[PDB]
Amino acid sequence: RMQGAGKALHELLLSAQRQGCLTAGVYESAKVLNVDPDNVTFCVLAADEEDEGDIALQIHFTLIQAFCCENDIDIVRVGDVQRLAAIVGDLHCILISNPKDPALEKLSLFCEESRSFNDWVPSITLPE
Amino acid sequence: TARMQGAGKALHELLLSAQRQGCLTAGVYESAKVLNVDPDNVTFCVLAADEEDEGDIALQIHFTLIQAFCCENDIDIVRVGDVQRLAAIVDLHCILISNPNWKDPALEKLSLFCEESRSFNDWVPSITLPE
Repeated sequence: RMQGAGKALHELLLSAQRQGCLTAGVYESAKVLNVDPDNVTFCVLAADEEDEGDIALQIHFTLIQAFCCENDIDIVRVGDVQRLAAIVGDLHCILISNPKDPALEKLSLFCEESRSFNDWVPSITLPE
Repeated sequence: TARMQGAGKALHELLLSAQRQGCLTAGVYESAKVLNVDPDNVTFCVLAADEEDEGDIALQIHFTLIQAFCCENDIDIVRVGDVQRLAAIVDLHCILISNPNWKDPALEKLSLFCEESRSFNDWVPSITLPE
């Protein structure tokens, strides 16, 4: 795949935040997807190694992920939940909605490229 | 093994009363959020699904999470199978009743219904809404 996906995610998170385009949290995210999926352009699921044994969380993730995939919403995983919080400052789910965004374009391509080698929900490493 | 009678009538009154008081929450997504943010405020939950809804796996999994959470937090919870009748009274697949921070008579009766159900090891009993 392309390099710099983590950079583009960093950029997009900050841009979306300043534009009032972010929704955070599993419960609110699931609600927004149910109500108006058409305006959602990106989803980040974030889980650290420990989060893997939190069954209710992972099930929430599974439902959110299946919905994103069924509705052609770009979605990625982030394992550095600390670094994600440090950027936007749980935070287990973040949706980005539409308010020209090169960072979103690059991420869209990254997801497209991932799909080309059958990696439907790719991991992104956040930059320091 | 016959139940306390009048649970359906009590639920009918509780739904109307809660709506009138502005302390009813409706919908799976909104209910999950409300439950999660302050379970202490929630006094009753109704999970509603017709026979065809039993094959709606996403819905049933949401129900499983809401139910587990209610049980874990000692929130009285019941199942209702007639979504059309529930709709005539009040996404109505989940309803919460919260405290308008009331001791409504119907809530007390339903709390006793859930207590009797637990003494029969029926953790999440069914209520039939009357016509």
